[PDB]
Amino acid sequence: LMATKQKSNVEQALNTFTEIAASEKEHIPALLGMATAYMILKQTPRARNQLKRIAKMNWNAIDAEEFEKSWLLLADIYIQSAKYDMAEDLLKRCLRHNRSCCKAYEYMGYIMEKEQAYTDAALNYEMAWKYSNRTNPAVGYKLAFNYLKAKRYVDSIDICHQVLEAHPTYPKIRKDILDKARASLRP
Amino acid sequence: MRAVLTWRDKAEHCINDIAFKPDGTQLILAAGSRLLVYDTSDGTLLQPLKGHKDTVYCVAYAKDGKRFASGSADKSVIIWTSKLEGILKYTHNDAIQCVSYNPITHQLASCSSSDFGLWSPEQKSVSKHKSSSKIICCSWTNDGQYLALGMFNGIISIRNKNGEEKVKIERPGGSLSPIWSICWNPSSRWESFWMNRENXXXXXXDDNLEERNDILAVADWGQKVSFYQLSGKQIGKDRALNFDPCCISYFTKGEYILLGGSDKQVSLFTKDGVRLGTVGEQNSWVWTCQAKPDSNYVVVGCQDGTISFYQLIFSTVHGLYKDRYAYRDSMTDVIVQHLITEQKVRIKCKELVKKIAIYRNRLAIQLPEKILIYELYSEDLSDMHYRVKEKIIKKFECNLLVVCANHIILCQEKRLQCLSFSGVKEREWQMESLIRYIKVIGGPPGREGLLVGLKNGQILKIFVDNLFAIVLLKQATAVRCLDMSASRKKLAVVDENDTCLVYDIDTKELLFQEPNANSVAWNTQCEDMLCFSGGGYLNIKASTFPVHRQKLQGFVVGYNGSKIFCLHVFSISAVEVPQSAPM
Repeated sequence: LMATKQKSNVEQALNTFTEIAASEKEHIPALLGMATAYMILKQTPRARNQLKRIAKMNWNAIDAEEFEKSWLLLADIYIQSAKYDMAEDLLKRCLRHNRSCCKAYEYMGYIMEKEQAYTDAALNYEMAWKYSNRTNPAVGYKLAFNYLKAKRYVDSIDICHQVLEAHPTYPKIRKDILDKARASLRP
Repeated sequence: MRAVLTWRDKAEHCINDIAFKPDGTQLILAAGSRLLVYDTSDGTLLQPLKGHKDTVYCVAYAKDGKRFASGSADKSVIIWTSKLEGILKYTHNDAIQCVSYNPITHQLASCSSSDFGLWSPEQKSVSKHKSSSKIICCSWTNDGQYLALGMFNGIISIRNKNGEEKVKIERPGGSLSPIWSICWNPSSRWESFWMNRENXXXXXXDDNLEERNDILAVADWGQKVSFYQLSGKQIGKDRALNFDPCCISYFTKGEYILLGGSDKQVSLFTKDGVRLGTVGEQNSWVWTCQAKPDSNYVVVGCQDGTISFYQLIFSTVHGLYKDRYAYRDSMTDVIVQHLITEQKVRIKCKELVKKIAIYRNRLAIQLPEKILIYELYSEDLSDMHYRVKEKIIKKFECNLLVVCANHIILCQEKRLQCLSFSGVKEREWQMESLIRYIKVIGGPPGREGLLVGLKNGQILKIFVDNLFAIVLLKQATAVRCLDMSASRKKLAVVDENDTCLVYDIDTKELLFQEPNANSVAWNTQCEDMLCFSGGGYLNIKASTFPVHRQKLQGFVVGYNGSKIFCLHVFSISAVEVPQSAPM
């Protein structure tokens, strides 16, 4: 009902989640429901506290996915607030309970690129490229572009080939990354 | 095809271009911001030459072996004596890209972003001549008369020795396909020019082309290779790739191509651009692959700073039957030679030739992805008119191959398969140990005997019309080589301890042995006489008497009448027997 984004369905979802949370004040899947419905309703301040509420709790193996989702949704809201330090804490806490999380790395690579750390951004984007099974051509672009800016032009051109291999006719990359990396290659 | 790492080193920096002294004794490498001088024998680095300020983007070295040119990001060019001193500095308009000496006149060229700077030895001036585009790579015509330039704009253009521009070709797509290296084929009369020898300052500031014979290898970052004449005409079609190629290159012979690149290897090709194999594969991009002068060695340079020195070994592939030596020529042809009439025939494939086998009226050839059966059209024993009988479009793994009247026999690594012509399998046999040797020993058409030698030293006879393998003998060591005498009564065996052992097959008993052998054959007509080679001798033995020994290197492939078909390192030699001595 939330995922429909139809306002009556999202309000009904919020109401069931708040009813369940009133019966069970620690019920993480309902608290993530409240936060997600409130975000879809654009009530983002009401989502924010209902996620902070989850973020204080100890983890367990049953609620683990709703914990990991809630920390990621709260980290996004912290990036909207520009207080990246609490987002990085939530992303790293998520990785400590589950080192596989591609979205925990992809948000962290974006923070490293905002911080102009193009090398550590390329490390995050390399994990995101690898664990997408090279199916994320937007990370493909970002990885090649971060190698170009890191003065690693051969490595940038390697990835521009891998993006064109992964997706023929994929926009932008050929002219901007591939031909500027070629044009530098002997200066 | 086989390649062996002879030595390796890694510089402090990336390696941009490679030069060899013409006698092959020293290797020079444009690594980072210095020149490095190496011994080709074992990779000892003699000296870092210090002259430049910034990145040495290339080096090249003149045909007389007195002088080499090196170009830098610091805009300099330096002419070094082979005494390793830089007697004549020069300073170009911008950073240098490639430099190339002329084969004939020792006139130099030095390419840059717009401008290319020709001069002939110790004149007082340089023709800094202008270009439309970044001038990536340069190569002189084999007779020295034109300098051809490849451009980042995807054009190749041809300039005379004075610097006038005479011809252009554009790769369809232009700057989509940068020309990262080109090379004129060495294959003309001039290659022996300068092959007969026994002997810091600053420098200031064409018709009937279709009858000119030269051919240009073009490697472009549209990921295609193609060959072109000086007339601008394309030869055949674009030989497609799946990588960004670099440094398309040839041996001194002009017949085999080396091709490096973003495939992170050195691929090997024919002069027709058909693939033949793989020289050592690499951790990083390959920028350079230079064949050694006068020889089959190769040297490679990579983005990570590794230098690798390889020897290519080019193994022998052949089969003989009674008197028809069939063998590999180039790596794509079989030459079949009638040893009595001395007739030759060439059969051309369009791929590598991997295995050959021959038998009365039947020839078989294995390529990477099909196996060919060839047939003599007449029962005339002097015939050479081979036609393709059948062509099996199937890939095979094998250790050994033989052919019979109606069948191909495949040895997989412990298993023997009989396949019909037309590829349908007939029968199969599983040995108690790994197969080391096989020979066909004749028979009626379709029941032919096979003679088989195993690593455990067992020896078997197998009839192609039978499901069971017949033990002839067992030995204390592996079968290295194996032959039967003219009547089929007697066996000769090489025991993998470099000895020949000789046996009665009908009674299964040793007759005699000899302490130095590598290959052996019975005389095809005169029973009780055999020949072997080993330790630098040819050895003819008759009927348990003493053995006639004379110096030879090469191997006995067969023995008929008064002649022994010894094989030298590339060709059959037909030694004659002193019949008077055994008599």
